[PDB]
Amino acid sequence: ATTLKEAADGAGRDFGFALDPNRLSEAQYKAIADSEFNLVVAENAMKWDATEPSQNSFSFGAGDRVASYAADTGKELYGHTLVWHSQLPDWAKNLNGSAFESAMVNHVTKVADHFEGKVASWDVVNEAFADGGGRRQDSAFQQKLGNGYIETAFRAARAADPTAKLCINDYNVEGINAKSNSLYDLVKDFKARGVPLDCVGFQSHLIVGQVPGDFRQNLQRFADLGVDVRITELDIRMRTPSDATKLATQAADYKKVVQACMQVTRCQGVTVWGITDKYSWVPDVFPGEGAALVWDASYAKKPAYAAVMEAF
Repeated sequence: ATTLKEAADGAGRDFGFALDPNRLSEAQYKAIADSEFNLVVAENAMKWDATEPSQNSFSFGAGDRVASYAADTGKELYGHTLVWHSQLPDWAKNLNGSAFESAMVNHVTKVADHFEGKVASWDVVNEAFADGGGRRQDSAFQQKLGNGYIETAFRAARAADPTAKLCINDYNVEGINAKSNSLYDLVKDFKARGVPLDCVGFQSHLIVGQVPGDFRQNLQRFADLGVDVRITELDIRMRTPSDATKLATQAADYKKVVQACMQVTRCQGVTVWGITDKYSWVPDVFPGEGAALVWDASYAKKPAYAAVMEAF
């Protein structure tokens, strides 16, 4: 296979990337985007603030731009994301109880309905759990609606789009711990009670050299629940600058993550959170860290590239 797309295709898996529509006008970006991936997700175009900036006033331009790109290039489209505490416009954080619940179901209904038949899978609820187990406390959704909002969101979504795979996504749930254990409990319950839920995504925003040794095991127990699992926002950061050893260990980490997926028959594939290091979100959140992606700031393939390819 000359490309990761070919490597992923032959393995019958998705290998996607987080698209920023505004960069399709940069020749090298588009070239890599068209050649190496078979799945695409909007980095920001499909979030609450980008879609409903004012109550009941939807803006689908950027979202449609990403969906058009997927359709024109023949890539699978992954939807990100319906319900998420971050990037919630102020009007929403300003509604209470009932009023707030209607805004939520309505937002879930419109966005899902608008992309029906285009979006194959949706991150219906993103980051619901707290690190260390339990529910996220700083979530407006949790605070105003309590524990039942997750269920409301998924039922509203299945009803607006009867065939999209509905997933719950989170980070720091890659290995067995109190957070993934709480997630495990939720899936098991939903499944048993018949709540529509089809897949579980593991963000995998990892640190170089610190890839969970029980990643495969964790993935596997979730699949056993009769649900599909996917690696959703993969990037393995390091303290900048990088160097031979760091790149070499990062390459090794990328290989481990992809192999973990390849070993669980129900792992749909992996989506990396971007294409090039120059546009990576990492430096803006984790000051001092970076060099997390498969391509450097000069669109040069890093050792991780051949790693991913060997893993598939």
